[PDB]
Amino acid sequence: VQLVQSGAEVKRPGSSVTVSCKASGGSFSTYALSWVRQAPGRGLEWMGGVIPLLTITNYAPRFQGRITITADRSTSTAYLELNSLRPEDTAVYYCAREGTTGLGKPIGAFAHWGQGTLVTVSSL
Amino acid sequence: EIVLTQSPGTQSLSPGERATLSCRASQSVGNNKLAWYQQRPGQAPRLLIYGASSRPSGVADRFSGSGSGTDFTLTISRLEPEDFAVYYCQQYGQSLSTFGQGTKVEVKLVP
Amino acid sequence: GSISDIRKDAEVRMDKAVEAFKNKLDKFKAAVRKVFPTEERIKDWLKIVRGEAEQARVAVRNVGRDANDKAAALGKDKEINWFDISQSLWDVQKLTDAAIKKIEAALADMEAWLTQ
Repeated sequence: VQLVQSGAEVKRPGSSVTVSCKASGGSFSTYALSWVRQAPGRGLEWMGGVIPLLTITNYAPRFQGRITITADRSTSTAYLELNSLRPEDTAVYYCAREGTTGLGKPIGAFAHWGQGTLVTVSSL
Repeated sequence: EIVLTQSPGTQSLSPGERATLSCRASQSVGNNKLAWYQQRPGQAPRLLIYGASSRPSGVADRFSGSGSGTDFTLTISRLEPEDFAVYYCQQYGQSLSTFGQGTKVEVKLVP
Repeated sequence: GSISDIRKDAEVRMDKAVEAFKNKLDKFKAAVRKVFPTEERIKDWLKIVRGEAEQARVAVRNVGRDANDKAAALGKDKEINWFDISQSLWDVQKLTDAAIKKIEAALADMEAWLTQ
Protein backbone atom coordinates (compact mmCIF):
# COMPACT_ATOMS: atom_id res chain seq x y z
CA VAL A 1 0.00 0.00 0.00
CA GLN A 2 1.40 3.40 -1.06
CA LEU A 3 -0.08 6.83 -0.42
CA VAL A 4 1.08 9.75 -2.52
CA GLN A 5 0.16 13.34 -1.63
CA SER A 6 -0.14 16.59 -3.59
CA GLY A 7 2.61 19.19 -3.55
CA ALA A 8 3.45 22.08 -1.23
CA GLU A 9 1.13 25.06 -1.35
CA VAL A 10 1.46 28.64 -0.06
CA LYS A 11 -1.86 30.23 0.92
CA ARG A 12 -3.12 33.60 2.23
CA PRO A 13 -5.48 33.86 5.25
CA GLY A 14 -9.12 33.23 4.33
CA SER A 15 -8.22 31.09 1.32
CA SER A 16 -9.20 27.39 1.09
CA VAL A 17 -6.69 24.55 0.55
CA THR A 18 -7.46 21.19 -1.08
CA VAL A 19 -5.01 18.36 -0.42
CA SER A 20 -5.21 15.19 -2.56
CA CYS A 21 -4.03 11.66 -1.56
CA LYS A 22 -3.98 8.71 -3.99
CA ALA A 23 -3.79 5.11 -2.80
CA SER A 24 -1.43 3.20 -5.13
CA GLY A 25 -1.85 -0.57 -4.76
CA GLY A 26 -4.19 -2.10 -2.15
CA SER A 27 -7.98 -2.17 -1.80
CA PHE A 28 -9.49 1.32 -1.37
CA SER A 29 -13.28 1.41 -1.18
CA THR A 30 -13.49 -0.26 2.24
CA TYR A 31 -10.60 1.07 4.39
CA ALA A 32 -10.73 4.15 6.59
CA LEU A 33 -8.61 7.10 5.36
CA SER A 34 -7.64 9.78 7.91
CA TRP A 35 -6.00 13.20 7.56
CA VAL A 36 -3.55 14.19 10.28
CA ARG A 37 -1.48 17.38 10.56
CA GLN A 38 1.71 18.62 12.26
CA ALA A 39 2.56 22.31 12.75
CA PRO A 40 6.28 23.19 12.66
CA GLY A 41 8.10 21.53 15.58
CA ARG A 42 4.84 20.40 17.25
CA GLY A 43 2.74 17.26 17.83
CA LEU A 44 0.62 15.21 15.44
CA GLU A 45 -3.07 16.05 15.47
CA TRP A 46 -5.95 14.10 13.99
CA MET A 47 -8.34 16.15 11.88
CA GLY A 48 -10.87 13.68 10.51
CA GLY A 49 -11.36 10.84 8.06
CA VAL A 50 -13.58 9.08 5.55
CA ILE A 51 -14.45 5.51 4.57
CA PRO A 52 -14.83 5.83 0.77
CA LEU A 53 -17.48 3.17 -0.04
CA LEU A 54 -20.29 5.52 1.07
CA THR A 55 -18.26 8.61 2.02
CA ILE A 56 -18.67 7.85 5.71
CA THR A 57 -17.08 10.92 7.24
CA ASN A 58 -15.86 11.75 10.75
CA TYR A 59 -14.76 15.28 11.65
CA ALA A 60 -12.94 16.48 14.72
CA PRO A 61 -15.31 18.94 16.44
CA ARG A 62 -12.64 21.67 16.42
CA PHE A 63 -12.64 21.72 12.56
CA GLN A 64 -16.36 21.15 12.04
CA GLY A 65 -17.51 24.08 9.95
CA ARG A 66 -14.21 24.31 8.06
CA ILE A 67 -13.56 20.76 6.86
CA THR A 68 -14.73 18.50 4.04
CA ILE A 69 -13.42 15.00 3.28
CA THR A 70 -14.35 13.07 0.13
CA ALA A 71 -13.04 10.17 -1.95
CA ASP A 72 -13.29 9.33 -5.64
CA ARG A 73 -13.59 5.56 -5.86
CA SER A 74 -12.42 5.04 -9.49
CA THR A 75 -9.10 6.91 -8.94
CA SER A 76 -8.40 5.64 -5.39
CA THR A 77 -8.02 9.33 -4.34
CA ALA A 78 -9.06 10.90 -1.01
CA TYR A 79 -9.49 14.65 -0.49
CA LEU A 80 -9.10 17.21 2.29
CA GLU A 81 -10.63 20.63 1.74
CA LEU A 82 -9.75 23.06 4.55
CA ASN A 83 -11.57 26.40 4.41
CA SER A 84 -11.04 29.82 5.98
CA LEU A 85 -7.31 29.36 6.59
CA ARG A 86 -5.36 31.04 9.38
CA PRO A 87 -1.63 31.13 10.28
CA GLU A 88 -2.31 28.48 12.95
CA ASP A 89 -3.21 26.17 10.02
CA THR A 90 0.45 26.19 8.98
CA ALA A 91 1.46 22.57 9.17
CA VAL A 92 2.46 19.47 7.31
CA TYR A 93 -0.75 17.55 6.44
CA TYR A 94 -0.33 13.75 6.29
CA CYS A 95 -2.95 11.37 4.85
CA ALA A 96 -2.84 8.05 6.73
CA ARG A 97 -4.71 4.82 6.18
CA GLU A 98 -5.59 2.06 8.56
CA GLY A 99 -3.70 -1.23 8.43
CA THR A 100 -4.98 -4.76 7.94
CA THR A 101 -4.13 -8.01 9.74
CA GLY A 102 -1.62 -9.90 7.61
CA LEU A 103 -7.36 -7.08 1.91
CA GLY A 104 -7.37 -8.33 5.52
CA LYS A 105 -9.20 -7.38 8.73
CA PRO A 106 -9.07 -3.62 9.53
CA ILE A 107 -7.01 -2.60 12.60
CA GLY A 108 -7.73 1.16 13.06
CA ALA A 109 -4.10 2.12 13.70
CA PHE A 110 -2.60 4.03 10.76
CA ALA A 111 -0.18 1.55 9.14
CA HIS A 112 0.26 3.58 5.96
CA TRP A 113 1.28 7.19 5.68
CA GLY A 114 1.62 9.66 2.84
CA GLN A 115 4.71 11.90 2.48
CA GLY A 116 2.81 14.89 3.96
CA THR A 117 1.88 18.14 2.27
CA LEU A 118 3.23 21.46 3.51
CA VAL A 119 0.63 24.20 3.76
CA THR A 120 2.10 27.53 4.78
CA VAL A 121 -0.48 30.23 5.54
CA SER A 122 1.55 33.40 5.09
CA SER A 123 0.31 36.93 5.75
CA LEU A 124 3.28 37.91 3.52
CA GLU B 1 -12.94 13.82 24.65
CA ILE B 2 -9.89 11.79 25.67
CA VAL B 3 -6.77 13.76 26.55
CA LEU B 4 -3.70 11.58 26.16
CA THR B 5 -0.57 12.47 28.09
CA GLN B 6 2.99 11.11 27.61
CA SER B 7 5.78 10.85 30.19
CA PRO B 8 8.61 11.66 30.43
CA GLY B 9 8.90 14.55 27.98
CA THR B 10 12.47 13.70 26.98
CA GLN B 11 14.60 10.58 27.32
CA SER B 12 18.42 10.55 27.26
CA LEU B 13 19.97 7.07 26.89
CA SER B 14 22.90 5.17 25.33
CA PRO B 15 22.68 2.41 22.72
CA GLY B 16 21.85 -0.89 24.40
CA GLU B 17 19.85 0.63 27.27
CA ARG B 18 16.18 -0.22 27.79
CA ALA B 19 13.80 2.67 27.17
CA THR B 20 10.31 2.66 28.72
CA LEU B 21 7.75 5.23 27.47
CA SER B 22 4.48 6.09 29.17
CA CYS B 23 1.09 7.19 27.86
CA ARG B 24 -1.82 7.93 30.20
CA ALA B 25 -5.40 8.74 29.28
CA SER B 26 -7.77 11.00 31.26
CA GLN B 27 -10.54 8.43 30.73
CA SER B 28 -10.41 4.76 29.74
CA VAL B 29 -9.52 4.11 26.10
CA GLY B 30 -12.41 2.24 24.49
CA ASN B 31 -11.41 -1.39 23.94
CA ASN B 32 -7.75 -0.49 24.43
CA LYS B 33 -7.56 1.04 20.95
CA LEU B 34 -4.16 2.64 21.58
CA ALA B 35 -1.36 2.90 18.97
CA TRP B 36 2.33 3.77 19.27
CA TYR B 37 4.08 5.59 16.43
CA GLN B 38 7.73 6.41 15.75
CA GLN B 39 8.57 9.56 13.84
CA ARG B 40 12.18 10.15 12.82
CA PRO B 41 13.18 13.74 11.97
CA GLY B 42 11.73 15.05 8.68
CA GLN B 43 9.79 11.81 8.21
CA ALA B 44 6.18 10.60 8.36
CA PRO B 45 5.16 8.55 11.43
CA ARG B 46 5.65 4.78 11.47
CA LEU B 47 3.26 2.40 13.23
CA LEU B 48 4.94 0.36 15.97
CA ILE B 49 2.09 -1.09 18.05
CA TYR B 50 -1.71 -1.35 17.93
CA GLY B 51 -4.61 -2.47 20.07
CA ALA B 52 -2.27 -1.79 23.02
CA SER B 53 0.04 -4.77 22.42
CA SER B 54 -0.10 -5.98 18.80
CA ARG B 55 3.07 -5.55 16.74
CA PRO B 56 2.67 -5.40 12.92
CA SER B 57 5.01 -7.38 10.69
CA GLY B 58 8.28 -5.66 9.85
CA VAL B 59 8.53 -3.85 13.17
CA ALA B 60 11.47 -5.26 15.11
CA ASP B 61 10.61 -7.37 18.16
CA ARG B 62 12.60 -5.05 20.45
CA PHE B 63 9.44 -2.87 20.40
CA SER B 64 6.52 -3.94 22.61
CA GLY B 65 3.39 -2.40 24.13
CA SER B 66 1.38 -3.13 27.24
CA GLY B 67 -1.20 -1.81 29.69
CA SER B 68 -4.94 -1.33 29.55
CA GLY B 69 -7.56 1.18 30.65
CA THR B 70 -5.97 4.58 31.17
CA ASP B 71 -2.33 3.51 31.64
CA PHE B 72 -0.09 2.37 28.76
CA THR B 73 3.64 1.66 28.17
CA LEU B 74 5.91 1.19 25.16
CA THR B 75 9.23 -0.51 25.85
CA ILE B 76 12.25 -0.53 23.55
CA SER B 77 14.43 -3.26 25.04
CA ARG B 78 17.78 -2.59 23.38
CA LEU B 79 18.17 0.83 21.76
CA GLU B 80 19.81 0.89 18.36
CA PRO B 81 21.02 4.39 17.23
CA GLU B 82 18.23 4.61 14.65
CA ASP B 83 15.67 4.66 17.53
CA PHE B 84 16.48 8.32 18.33
CA ALA B 85 13.11 9.81 17.46
CA VAL B 86 9.90 11.23 18.86
CA TYR B 87 7.22 8.76 19.92
CA TYR B 88 3.49 9.48 20.10
CA CYS B 89 0.59 7.40 21.36
CA GLN B 90 -2.86 7.56 19.71
CA GLN B 91 -6.31 6.47 20.83
CA TYR B 92 -9.01 5.58 18.30
CA GLY B 93 -11.47 4.04 20.79
CA GLN B 94 -14.04 6.71 20.01
CA SER B 95 -14.82 8.74 16.92
CA LEU B 96 -12.64 11.67 18.05
CA SER B 97 -9.13 10.21 17.76
CA THR B 98 -6.49 12.08 19.73
CA PHE B 99 -2.70 11.83 20.02
CA GLY B 100 -0.29 12.20 22.90
CA GLN B 101 2.01 15.19 23.07
CA GLY B 102 5.19 13.23 22.45
CA THR B 103 8.23 11.71 24.11
CA LYS B 104 11.61 12.38 22.49
CA VAL B 105 14.19 9.70 22.96
CA GLU B 106 17.73 10.97 22.57
CA VAL B 107 20.39 8.36 21.97
CA LYS B 108 24.09 9.40 22.16
CA LEU B 109 27.43 9.34 20.33
CA VAL B 110 30.91 8.57 21.61
CA PRO B 111 32.92 11.83 21.93
CA GLY C 1 -28.04 0.35 17.61
CA SER C 2 -25.02 -1.97 17.59
CA ILE C 3 -22.35 -2.59 14.93
CA SER C 4 -22.62 -6.33 15.60
CA ASP C 5 -26.41 -6.32 15.09
CA ILE C 6 -25.61 -5.25 11.51
CA ARG C 7 -23.46 -8.38 11.29
CA LYS C 8 -26.25 -10.62 12.72
CA ASP C 9 -28.89 -9.27 10.32
CA ALA C 10 -26.58 -9.64 7.29
CA GLU C 11 -25.94 -13.32 8.11
CA VAL C 12 -29.52 -14.22 8.99
CA ARG C 13 -30.73 -12.47 5.80
CA MET C 14 -27.96 -13.97 3.65
CA ASP C 15 -28.52 -17.46 5.10
CA LYS C 16 -32.20 -16.86 4.29
CA ALA C 17 -31.47 -15.85 0.72
CA VAL C 18 -29.48 -19.06 0.25
CA GLU C 19 -31.78 -21.69 1.75
CA ALA C 20 -34.52 -20.04 -0.32
CA PHE C 21 -32.50 -20.98 -3.41
CA LYS C 22 -31.71 -24.53 -2.22
CA ASN C 23 -35.43 -25.05 -1.49
CA LYS C 24 -36.41 -23.87 -4.97
CA LEU C 25 -33.89 -26.38 -6.42
CA ASP C 26 -35.09 -29.31 -4.29
CA LYS C 27 -38.66 -28.75 -5.51
CA PHE C 28 -37.32 -28.23 -9.04
CA LYS C 29 -35.61 -31.62 -9.00
CA ALA C 30 -38.91 -33.27 -7.94
CA ALA C 31 -40.77 -31.68 -10.89
CA VAL C 32 -38.01 -32.83 -13.22
CA ARG C 33 -38.34 -36.44 -11.98
CA LYS C 34 -41.78 -36.67 -13.68
CA VAL C 35 -40.34 -35.67 -17.07
CA PHE C 36 -38.45 -37.67 -19.66
CA PRO C 37 -34.84 -36.51 -19.91
CA THR C 38 -34.29 -34.93 -23.33
CA GLU C 39 -31.46 -32.83 -24.70
CA GLU C 40 -33.70 -29.80 -25.33
CA ARG C 41 -35.33 -30.14 -21.88
CA ILE C 42 -31.82 -30.52 -20.43
CA LYS C 43 -31.03 -27.20 -22.12
CA ASP C 44 -34.19 -25.76 -20.51
CA TRP C 45 -33.42 -27.00 -16.98
CA LEU C 46 -29.91 -25.52 -16.89
CA LYS C 47 -31.17 -22.12 -18.09
CA ILE C 48 -33.85 -22.15 -15.38
CA VAL C 49 -31.48 -23.26 -12.61
CA ARG C 50 -28.76 -20.76 -13.62
CA GLY C 51 -31.34 -17.93 -13.77
CA GLU C 52 -32.47 -19.00 -10.29
CA ALA C 53 -28.87 -18.82 -9.05
CA GLU C 54 -28.66 -15.27 -10.36
CA GLN C 55 -31.85 -14.29 -8.49
CA ALA C 56 -30.23 -15.66 -5.31
CA ARG C 57 -26.93 -13.87 -5.94
CA VAL C 58 -28.88 -10.62 -6.41
CA ALA C 59 -30.81 -11.20 -3.18
CA VAL C 60 -27.48 -11.51 -1.39
CA ARG C 61 -25.91 -8.44 -3.00
CA ASN C 62 -28.96 -6.48 -1.76
CA VAL C 63 -28.46 -7.68 1.82
CA GLY C 64 -24.83 -6.53 1.78
CA ARG C 65 -25.76 -3.18 0.25
CA ASP C 66 -28.43 -2.58 2.91
CA ALA C 67 -25.96 -3.65 5.63
CA ASN C 68 -23.41 -1.20 4.21
CA ASP C 69 -26.09 1.49 4.37
CA LYS C 70 -26.82 0.62 7.99
CA ALA C 71 -23.08 0.79 8.68
CA ALA C 72 -22.95 4.31 7.15
CA ALA C 73 -25.97 5.63 9.15
CA LEU C 74 -24.07 4.70 12.32
CA GLY C 75 -21.41 7.06 10.97
CA LYS C 76 -23.57 9.97 12.06
CA ASP C 77 -23.56 8.78 15.65
CA LYS C 78 -21.10 10.05 18.25
CA GLU C 79 -22.10 7.15 20.47
CA ILE C 80 -20.66 4.83 17.75
CA ASN C 81 -16.88 4.51 17.43
CA TRP C 82 -16.35 5.46 13.76
CA PHE C 83 -13.08 3.50 13.77
CA ASP C 84 -15.03 0.23 14.12
CA ILE C 85 -17.13 0.73 11.00
CA SER C 86 -14.55 -0.53 8.51
CA GLN C 87 -14.58 -3.83 10.37
CA SER C 88 -18.30 -4.16 9.67
CA LEU C 89 -17.84 -3.55 5.94
CA TRP C 90 -15.19 -6.27 6.04
CA ASP C 91 -17.34 -8.70 8.01
CA VAL C 92 -20.29 -8.30 5.57
CA GLN C 93 -17.93 -8.91 2.63
CA LYS C 94 -16.84 -12.16 4.27
CA LEU C 95 -20.47 -13.28 4.73
CA THR C 96 -21.22 -12.33 1.11
CA ASP C 97 -18.23 -14.26 -0.06
CA ALA C 98 -19.57 -17.21 1.97
CA ALA C 99 -23.17 -16.85 0.76
CA ILE C 100 -22.23 -16.56 -2.91
CA LYS C 101 -19.82 -19.51 -2.60
CA LYS C 102 -22.58 -21.65 -1.06
CA ILE C 103 -24.89 -20.65 -3.98
CA GLU C 104 -22.11 -21.55 -6.48
CA ALA C 105 -21.82 -24.93 -4.73
CA ALA C 106 -25.54 -25.66 -4.73
CA LEU C 107 -25.75 -24.73 -8.38
CA ALA C 108 -22.67 -26.78 -9.32
CA ASP C 109 -24.13 -29.73 -7.46
CA MET C 110 -27.41 -29.35 -9.34
CA GLU C 111 -25.96 -28.90 -12.83
CA ALA C 112 -24.07 -32.18 -12.22
CA TRP C 113 -27.43 -33.83 -11.54
CA LEU C 114 -29.14 -32.40 -14.68
CA THR C 115 -26.33 -33.51 -17.00
CA GLN C 116 -25.55 -36.76 -15.16
